[PDB]
Amino acid sequence: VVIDPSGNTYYNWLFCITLPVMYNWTMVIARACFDELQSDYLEYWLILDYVSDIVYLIDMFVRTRTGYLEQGLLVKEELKLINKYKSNLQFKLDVLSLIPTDLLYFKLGWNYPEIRLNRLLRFSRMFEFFQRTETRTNYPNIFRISNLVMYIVIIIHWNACVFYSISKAIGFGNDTWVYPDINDPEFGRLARKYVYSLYWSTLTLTTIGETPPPVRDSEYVFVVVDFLIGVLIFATIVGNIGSMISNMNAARAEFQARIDAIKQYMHFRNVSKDMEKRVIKWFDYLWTNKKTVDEKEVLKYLPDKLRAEIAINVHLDTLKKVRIFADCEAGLLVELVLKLQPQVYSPGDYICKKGDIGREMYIIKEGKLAVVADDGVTQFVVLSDGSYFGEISILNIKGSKAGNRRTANIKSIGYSDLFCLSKDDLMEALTEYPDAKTMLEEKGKQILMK
Amino acid sequence: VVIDPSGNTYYNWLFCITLPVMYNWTMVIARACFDELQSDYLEYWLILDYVSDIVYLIDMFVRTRTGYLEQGLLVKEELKLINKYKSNLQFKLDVLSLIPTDLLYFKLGWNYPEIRLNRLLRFSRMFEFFQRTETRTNYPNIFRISNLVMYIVIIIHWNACVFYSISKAIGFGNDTWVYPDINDPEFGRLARKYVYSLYWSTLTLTTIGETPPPVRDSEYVFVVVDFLIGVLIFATIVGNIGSMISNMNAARAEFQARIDAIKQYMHFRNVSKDMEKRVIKWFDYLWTNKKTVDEKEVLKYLPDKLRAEIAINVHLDTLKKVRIFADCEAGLLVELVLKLQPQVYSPGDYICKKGDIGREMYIIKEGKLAVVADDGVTQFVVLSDGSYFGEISILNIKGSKAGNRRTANIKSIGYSDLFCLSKDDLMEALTEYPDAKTMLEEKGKQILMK
Amino acid sequence: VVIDPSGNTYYNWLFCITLPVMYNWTMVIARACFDELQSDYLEYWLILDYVSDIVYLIDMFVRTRTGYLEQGLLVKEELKLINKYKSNLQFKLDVLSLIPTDLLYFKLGWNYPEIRLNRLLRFSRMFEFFQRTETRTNYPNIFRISNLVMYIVIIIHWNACVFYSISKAIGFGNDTWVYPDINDPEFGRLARKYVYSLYWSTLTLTTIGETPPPVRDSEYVFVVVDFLIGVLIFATIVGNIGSMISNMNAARAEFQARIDAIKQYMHFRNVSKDMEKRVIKWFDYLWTNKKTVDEKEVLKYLPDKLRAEIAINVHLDTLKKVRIFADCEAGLLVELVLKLQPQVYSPGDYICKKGDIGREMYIIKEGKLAVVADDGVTQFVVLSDGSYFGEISILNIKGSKAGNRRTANIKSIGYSDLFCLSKDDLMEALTEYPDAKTMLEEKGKQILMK
Amino acid sequence: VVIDPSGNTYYNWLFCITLPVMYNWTMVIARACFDELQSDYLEYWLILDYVSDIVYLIDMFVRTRTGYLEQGLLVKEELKLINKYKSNLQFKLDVLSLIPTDLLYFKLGWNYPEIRLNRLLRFSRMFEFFQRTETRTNYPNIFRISNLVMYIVIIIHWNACVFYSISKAIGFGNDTWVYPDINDPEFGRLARKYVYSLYWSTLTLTTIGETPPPVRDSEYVFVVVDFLIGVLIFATIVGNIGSMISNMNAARAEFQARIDAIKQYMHFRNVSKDMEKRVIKWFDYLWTNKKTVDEKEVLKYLPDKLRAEIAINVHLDTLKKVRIFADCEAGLLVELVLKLQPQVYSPGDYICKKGDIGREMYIIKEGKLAVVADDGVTQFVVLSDGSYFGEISILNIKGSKAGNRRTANIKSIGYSDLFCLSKDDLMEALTEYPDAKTMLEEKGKQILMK
Ligand SMILES: Nc1nc2c(ncn2[C@@H]2O[C@@H]3COP(=O)(O)O[C@H]3[C@H]2O)c(=O)[nH]1
Ligand SMILES: Nc1nc2c(ncn2[C@@H]2O[C@@H]3COP(=O)(O)O[C@H]3[C@H]2O)c(=O)[nH]1
Ligand SMILES: Nc1nc2c(ncn2[C@@H]2O[C@@H]3COP(=O)(O)O[C@H]3[C@H]2O)c(=O)[nH]1
Ligand SMILES: Nc1nc2c(ncn2[C@@H]2O[C@@H]3COP(=O)(O)O[C@H]3[C@H]2O)c(=O)[nH]1
Ligand SMILES: [Ca+2]
Ligand SMILES: [Ca+2]
Repeated sequence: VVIDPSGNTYYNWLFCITLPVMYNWTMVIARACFDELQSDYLEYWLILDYVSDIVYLIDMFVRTRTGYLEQGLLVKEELKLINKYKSNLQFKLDVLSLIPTDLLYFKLGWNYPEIRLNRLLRFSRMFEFFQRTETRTNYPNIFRISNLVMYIVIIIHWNACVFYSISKAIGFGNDTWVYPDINDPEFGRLARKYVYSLYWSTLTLTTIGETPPPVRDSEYVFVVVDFLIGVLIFATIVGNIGSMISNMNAARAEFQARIDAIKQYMHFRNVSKDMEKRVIKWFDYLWTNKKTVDEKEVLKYLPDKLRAEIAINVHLDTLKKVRIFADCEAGLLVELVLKLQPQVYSPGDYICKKGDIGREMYIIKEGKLAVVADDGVTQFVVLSDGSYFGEISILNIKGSKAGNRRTANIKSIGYSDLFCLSKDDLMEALTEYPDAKTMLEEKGKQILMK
Repeated sequence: VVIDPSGNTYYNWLFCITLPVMYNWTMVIARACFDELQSDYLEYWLILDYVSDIVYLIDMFVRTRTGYLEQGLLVKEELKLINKYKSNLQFKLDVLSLIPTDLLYFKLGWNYPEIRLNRLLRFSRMFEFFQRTETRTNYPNIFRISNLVMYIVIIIHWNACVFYSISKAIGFGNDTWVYPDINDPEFGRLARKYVYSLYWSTLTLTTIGETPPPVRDSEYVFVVVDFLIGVLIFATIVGNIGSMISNMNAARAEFQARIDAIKQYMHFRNVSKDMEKRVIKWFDYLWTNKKTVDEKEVLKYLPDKLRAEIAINVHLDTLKKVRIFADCEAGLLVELVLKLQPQVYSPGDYICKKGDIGREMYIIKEGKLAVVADDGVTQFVVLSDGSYFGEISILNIKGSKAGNRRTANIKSIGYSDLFCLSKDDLMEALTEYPDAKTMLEEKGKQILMK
Repeated sequence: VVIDPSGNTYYNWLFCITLPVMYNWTMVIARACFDELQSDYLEYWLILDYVSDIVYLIDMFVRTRTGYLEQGLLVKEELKLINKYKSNLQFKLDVLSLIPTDLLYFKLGWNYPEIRLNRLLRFSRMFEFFQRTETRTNYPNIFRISNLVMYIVIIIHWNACVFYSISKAIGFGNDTWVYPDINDPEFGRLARKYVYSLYWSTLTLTTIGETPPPVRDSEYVFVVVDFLIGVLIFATIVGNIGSMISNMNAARAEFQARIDAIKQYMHFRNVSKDMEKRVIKWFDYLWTNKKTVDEKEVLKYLPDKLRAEIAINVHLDTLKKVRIFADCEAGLLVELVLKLQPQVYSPGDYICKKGDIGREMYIIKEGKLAVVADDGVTQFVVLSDGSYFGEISILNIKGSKAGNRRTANIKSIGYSDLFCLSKDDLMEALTEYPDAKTMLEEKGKQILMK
Repeated sequence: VVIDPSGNTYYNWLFCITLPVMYNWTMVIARACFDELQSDYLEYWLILDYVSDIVYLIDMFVRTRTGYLEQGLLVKEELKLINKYKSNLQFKLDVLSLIPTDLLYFKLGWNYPEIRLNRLLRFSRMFEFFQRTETRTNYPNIFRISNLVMYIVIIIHWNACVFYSISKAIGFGNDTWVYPDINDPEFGRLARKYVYSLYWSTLTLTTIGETPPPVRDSEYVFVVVDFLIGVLIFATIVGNIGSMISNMNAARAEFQARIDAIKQYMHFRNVSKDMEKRVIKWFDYLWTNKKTVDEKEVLKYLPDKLRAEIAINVHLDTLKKVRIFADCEAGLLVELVLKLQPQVYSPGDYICKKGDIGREMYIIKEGKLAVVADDGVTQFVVLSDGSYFGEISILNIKGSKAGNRRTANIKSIGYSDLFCLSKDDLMEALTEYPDAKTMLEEKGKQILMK
């Protein structure tokens, strides 16, 4: 065997089947409308159509060999897959899109390729590929815009073909509206035919209108309907363009809107230009160093038993340098990684101060912190990455003259990325295995006596 | 009896009255402006107008026979309904729209059907039908787009009629702007008249402008006002189109935006392509198997005493296979169905692990789980649908060497849809009837000894 | 005083000063550009300009006599108000807009009314009136759309005047682009002048372009700049139109989106058409009876000491029929009115059932409820409006064989609007005055014995 | 060293390098396409190009001398900065944009300035400056709109240059579509050349289309592609304009939407016009006095150890007049400034009333309050700014006949801005230093006895 739709093989086949479906959606109508296209390159159209039909057949086979999830397990029983396929509307659409209507080439002649129009009924495969690509691609907005542009181009191409067909029905050159006479040297070339039809279609759907006005009632009606199709469908698609660009700007726009609200508040309250500059510097840091997004709000949509792995694969850089995690229990790190709230501190920010509520443990992910003196400048100890502080005031200790108080003040030399671990959480998670707690308050007593 | 507006009969009548109202809103102005329309098909217009008026009268009768809610009860007293009708502005509008202005046909002649313009004053019924359909239809966006297209078409039709009337007032063919001379063979046909007027209207309201420029001051003024009506009203309607397409994409766009934020985080943090593929697979599963929507956020707008029924009608498939619910008390299932949080687990995800906080009971809705050994591969027990686990570590038990600990580790073979029932909730809800609890810890002791 | 800007007198004056400001913003540029406008109606323009200037002077006086809030109190000291006025930029703008530039009529002649262009510098007053109207009017969206249309019209009018002025500078009729020769009988009329200039302006700003193309470099540059002004500013304004219509649809669109999510869930889960019809009926009820909006989310932006008055003025209809409130303490009703959560129940919905957690007291605002038998049909007692139930299981009672249990089952005959009062809240709020509690458990014992 | 990108020097250099990048992005294509531009002002183009290249070199030097943050510290080691630069793609782009392609002037002649097209590869610097300006400027929306207008102008300019180049390739005047013959006196001027090309570009990108239709297939194709570029890219940019105006209106629109929901509720519930006027007055006050924004929601994105400084720099005006803060401990004010919830009370609003739950302490930021008698009018004490009340009922006091009760009723004479400090918070924060608490209940006893 089976293909496992989640796999890469299924996605690759989705591409390989979208190619014929897109080809069919573009060219069947073109060949049906522009007769010279069908006739001049008939030897190539036959090859391409037969290859497309072969790929359609192989796609039907793949649909027979693609497993589905019952009880969460991939069904691998062949006949079960055949039944699941045939019971779905997709099998009906596939049989309809693979009906050998090409036999009508013997009746209607080689000049009627619209018999292959049923081949469009595999559009679903194409759309599936798109909805898969949009999910799996690393450039979701580039692909989304390319998809919208493809839809625009297909719509304009189809409307060009429709215009040319209507000109044919009315008669080429019978009036100033229809496509001019084919017998003209310049206006008889297939290139000119298609490109002028596309020009007309673009002017009509984009509602520019710089085309000869209608002459007949059918022409007036078609032009009204087509200008309305233009207005509505092009507003739809080119406003989807707008929404895609909006969601492209979503993060940056939200960040900038927050900054603007802050600046409005500061200018209204006449906040000192010192503090205004400090705030602007904080936000410039958040942007430049790519910290505007908070991983919590993003990863909250992941499963906890997958977001856990995510956090581990991101923070194993530091949670191996820490003494508590991955050293004593070697598994405890998972119990708290999904609750280590990542904070960022500016240069000179006092994370801790003597005589404060010690309700948070900190793990230094990045940055240089200092166990300073209360004078403000004298740096007693420099804590680099992997260090952990703020854990002594969490625990119950014998001989602690300072209970629930910070034993020292910790300031940040530079921008520090820390993991604030709350006291309640450390309490709750160390209950399972105190084999790490013993050396934890080993460190605790050792630092509390000195 | 009375009609009970909530019923299907009332909605069917809403359709049957919207038909004449729509007919009146489309055709009265057309016949008033295009005199040949009124004259040539007068025998049909008379029949249709009289049928419309009869339906208007029957709609007034229905309004007299439609109950309203006082004290939440449907008023069935006839005279009370007559008073409620006559006291509402709707009765005034109905009498105004049913005034026999057709008598003016004897004074103004058969060439003045705008006397029936008062018939438009039942627009409310039409709109009511729409606002009912949008609520009750299964295709809300299809109907909404059809409604907007109907508004566009009606506006363009009315503007075409207005253009033709203005041409008539100025005189057909008196200058290049107005509709050409009626005496022309081609430009005198009612078909050509209406269709060219519609063409002009479309070019003006869509602001394409490929029409002969005005000549007189009245023409310049009307064209300015009409181009502005075009800009404003068509932006309104065709931006409502945009918002409707947006809300069509709302679920998919939110899902894809979450996926994009996740992928941005993973690529920025250089998350391993293993875990990136796992996350993409999780999201592909959520989409393909239609799990992107969380029933909680959707059904939270339902009444609890209706959302309860909803959850029952959805989850009675599994809550009959469970041993606790619908078996001992047979009513307890409602006390917890509105708090069974549905979770989804990937293949191989450890739902439970030995030595963890047993604070959640799980009911396997769909999927195969395994009571494995801690080695990781040896599957002791396979739990299929209807099974419940994680309930032993919830309860107070005699002789439990493992208190508040998982007696075994449960992993998911495939994608498991479970119902996580919190410990606090099971505690709170079993307090009412311990007739099920006794066999609950029957199972508990039986599994805790073996 | 003083005038007290919050008062109605200040708003009326805002209108009376917006009239000259709007007049000045519309007509000064018109008279400056269309010389015939200035000249032909000079006797009227002089009167209107002098009246506008008098009103400007009276507006300056009002600004001297309008109090401001210092320490939250309206300043009534005259000289303090004069200082507050003169210290503001508004005084500078007012003196600039009232500078007697009309004296230049003696130097530049009566054909130069753009000397009155400084009169536009009172635009602020106009805008203030708008921002006041939008706040105080009952039709905020009608006024907002009218304001946007006024901006559109003013922009188009100004661009028409600019086009005519540029034609004058280049010379009327010197090329096909500029306004045609004034000496023409038809193209020399002030009506034709202004209306064709407005036509050109509309075609340019709405970017239709059906105007003679530029000839000179200045014309090309102006047309480029004006088409870009068109694109940008008209997108701005006519997209503000879109956002205004969106916020017009905001409530209805949110309601309908909730209904659509519900219907999607129900159709996906194959919810029985019984329950689907019940849900659709619930939502039809919510809409038809105007219950889609929840007063909590709306009134949460009001002050509690004003939202309290709001809730009182709305619910004094029923909280006078209740026995506890406005009867014993006569002031207790305010302590709980801001926490009476309004619920709606469908016909047949069991609000209470025997043997359930009695943690909510209910006050029947509207609707008929029944104290039924557990059989389901036998109605023991019918509770109409003003009745209160679910209070016995809240209180501590002697001789209650049923503790924390519902003494009877309450069902809703029809759609009941109730006030669910939580047990914790009744406990917390009755602590202040048990003078009502005594008769409360009077009723309690009386019903618990029978 | 180093430059410290957060500093003002780096931003100034960002401007000084954006000037050549913008110059290059505007003029290289212009000179490449309009040959007369390159030739006539070659002496000036050479100077400007060499100055631009010198500034590019100095920008490369700056990039070598700009520190980056490792461990949150600004790297000042020269060679480390050289490595960080050369290891980034920016160094590749800078070397590519500074390659001396001007040497090709000796081969291709002075008429080929597109060899300087590589100079566009420093676009990043320009964009960086923009993203810095948008952050640091006080007019974020003005700058954003200016940036979008710059993008529009650059796109139109580039498309004008492209049109002129295509006309050159096809041949000037070979058909009606291309730019006319250069040999024409009027259509040969560089001014006319560029300005008509810009006119064509504006008509095409804004999709007005009032230009001669294409003649050749290449012209038709280019016009189709360019009209589509117009539609898509101009919708993008001029809808970004819409979103920028939306976020300009965001605060005012949210405020007005809240007011509209309130007014809809009040008119639907038939709220008395007294209370409707009171609510409208409250909202008029909120707007006029600039209180629609709540500093909590804005400043919650700031760091707590920066939002603290913000609140201090804003509220030190009053927290120096208070007796508790900045007087006894002199540091306690920071422990509670981030939890002082700012409330606003209308004139006559009873903040406190005798016999109520004293769970909030109030600090009068602005406004006159009264310790009144319960009669309602007799004002015992007038509390101005700096005063604090509601603190007696917070504390545990000996001899308090009124426990957890308000000792008096406090009403607001005028609009009072207060700081509501919750009881729990005062309890929690005074635990650290009771040196202020002693005089706190000094005041407490002193007022409780009298
Ligand atoms: N007092 C003290 N604290 C230190 C030293 N080195 C690291 N620390 C950390 O500084 C922290 C300050 O807050 P805590 O008292 O909670 O915990 C303290 C220790 O974790 C040291 O040498 N002396
Ligand atoms: N230990 C054990 N647990 C089982 C077995 N079969 C099912 N389970 C479930 O596995 C669950 C693991 O978590 P709990 O200990 O809370 O509850 C356990 C039982 O509900 C079994 O055979 N042995
Ligand atoms: N048992 C009983 N309850 C009644 C009667 N009339 C009204 N009620 C209300 O029905 C309510 C059901 O819930 P509670 O027991 O909390 O409170 C009960 C009473 O408030 C009655 O006649 N008998
Ligand atoms: N009773 C009384 N209260 C006063 C007086 N002056 C100020 N107050 C304040 O009024 C407040 C009312 O609420 P509290 O009793 O909590 O605290 C009271 C005091 O803080 C006074 O003279 N008498
Ligand atoms: Ca257009
Ligand atoms: Ca046009």
